[PDB]
Amino acid sequence: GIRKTRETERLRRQLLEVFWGQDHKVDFILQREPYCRDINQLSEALLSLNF
Amino acid sequence: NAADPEVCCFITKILCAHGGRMALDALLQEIALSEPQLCEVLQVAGPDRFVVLETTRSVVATTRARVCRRKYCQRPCDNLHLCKLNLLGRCNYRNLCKYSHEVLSEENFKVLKNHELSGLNKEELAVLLLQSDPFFMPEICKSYKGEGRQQICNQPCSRLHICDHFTRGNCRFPNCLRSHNLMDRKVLAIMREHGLNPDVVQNIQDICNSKHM
Ligand SMILES: [Zn+2]
Ligand SMILES: [Zn+2]
Ligand SMILES: [Zn+2]
Ligand SMILES: [Zn+2]
Ligand SMILES: [Zn+2]
Repeated sequence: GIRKTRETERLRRQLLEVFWGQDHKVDFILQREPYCRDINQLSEALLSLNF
Repeated sequence: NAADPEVCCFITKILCAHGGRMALDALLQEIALSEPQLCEVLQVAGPDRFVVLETTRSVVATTRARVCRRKYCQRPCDNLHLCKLNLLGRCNYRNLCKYSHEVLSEENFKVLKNHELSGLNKEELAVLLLQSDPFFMPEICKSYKGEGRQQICNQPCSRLHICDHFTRGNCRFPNCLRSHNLMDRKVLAIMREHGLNPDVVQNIQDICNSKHM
């Protein structure tokens, strides 16, 4: 269920490559869905934020 | 949409990633909202989440979420469960601590969802609780009665010569002689020895001044 440190970090680095310079937003999305392992669901959740 | 909980938690998150306080101008560089849009969110969320000061507008993050003070807690209990000493950079702890070191455990995640705070990491939550939860402050001197009286107390005194009600946000009495000033030289020394730097104490002071109104 809950992600491992290496899984979270791999997902973080991948999300940061797409959403450059959005470190706080990438982490905010990773903390809101800590069980999610899908890069595409995590990317669509980030894109839903109007800020 | 100034009332959205997602945008409020994201502001709390940025403020706590930068020490619990930021100038409005510096906060704007990190969130895609115009100045009036950000101002509307801060205003409608109010002083229970954001304390705004005209120092040059400055913003201090706060919360009503509290940590459980029980030495042994028997569930149910709807507070956060975490090691207090660990957050102050002073837990000696194989880990034989009887208090949770997993800041974002399943139990704590649920409490964070109730306070609309899911999205904060363990470092940002520590900064937030340190300036909002009075459980993180050092002990108050019980023999301290007020200013210009009793030679301070019976005693340097290792405890705070501050109003207890002021720190807990409930000093609703007009005849209070006890100090509400945390930026005093002696208070800062006691706060520092217990893990609270003067920037954190100034955040606490502003939050407590906000509760006093
Ligand atoms: Zn930042
Ligand atoms: Zn408890
Ligand atoms: Zn501990
Ligand atoms: Zn004393
Ligand atoms: Zn008082």
